[PDB]
Amino acid sequence: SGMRILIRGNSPVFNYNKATKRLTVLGKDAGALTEDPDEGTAGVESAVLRGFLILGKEDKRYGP
Amino acid sequence: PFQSLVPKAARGQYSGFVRTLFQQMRDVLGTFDTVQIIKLLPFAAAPPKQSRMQFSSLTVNVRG
Repeated sequence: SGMRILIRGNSPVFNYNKATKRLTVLGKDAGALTEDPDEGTAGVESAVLRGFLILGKEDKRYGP
Repeated sequence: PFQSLVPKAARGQYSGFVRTLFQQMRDVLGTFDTVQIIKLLPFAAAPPKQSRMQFSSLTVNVRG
């Protein structure tokens, strides 16, 4: 069966729980993750698109 | 009415790009394209801004 890993989000093959900060792979447990001091805080995500930066949430001003 | 469709956050940046481009037609002769002018004219009506961005396509909002 061909399962999928979503580039942005959580998938059954890979689910990250922020609350407990734990990684679950195919139901089983993988471990816990700390936070890098360099971890970005502005919300800008760069590794979700080939040549684009996700600058934030929906902005209806820019259009549909 | 046309400017009601164009996205709010891009009416200026679009308009300037058209206006500047329209100026390029008045400077150099032989570039007076009727179809291009008619196509791009409605985007001019706005408080134009300035940006180096060279648009390829201008967005419009139609039924969301």
